[PDB]
Amino acid sequence: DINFIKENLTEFQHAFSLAFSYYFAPDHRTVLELYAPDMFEYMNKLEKGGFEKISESLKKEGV
Amino acid sequence: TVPDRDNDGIPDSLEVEGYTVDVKNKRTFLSPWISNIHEKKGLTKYKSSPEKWSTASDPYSDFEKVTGRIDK
Ligand SMILES: [Ca+2]
Ligand SMILES: [Ca+2]
Repeated sequence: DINFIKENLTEFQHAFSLAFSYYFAPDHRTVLELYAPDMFEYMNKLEKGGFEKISESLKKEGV
Repeated sequence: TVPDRDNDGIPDSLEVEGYTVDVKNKRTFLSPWISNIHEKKGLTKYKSSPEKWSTASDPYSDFEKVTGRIDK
């Protein structure tokens, strides 16, 4: 809920950054595919076009 | 791709820095050493040389010796 999401957002931040480093260090990406097969799918959707959409939604506000 | 000098099937950074072999459903997967997952299951941590096909110079590669694909 709001209380957990507002007190410890650094832990979700740590989870996303750790999943990012496991996805893009090329020696061990398949670690993420094996031990967390939906975090791998989340990052794979985010890499195949989600990053472009977040960049567009920021650059529209940038002008 | 990922480099593999000695052509044994393990990448170079895994051979230099650490790796292990886990079996998840009925399929074995060669993964680098994660000290949270692999230390609770009692797995072994291997290191070998990235440029010898067989680090002990015997006729069995490092990949066969760690994955069981060897003369029994
Ligand atoms: Ca190798
Ligand atoms: Ca080797």
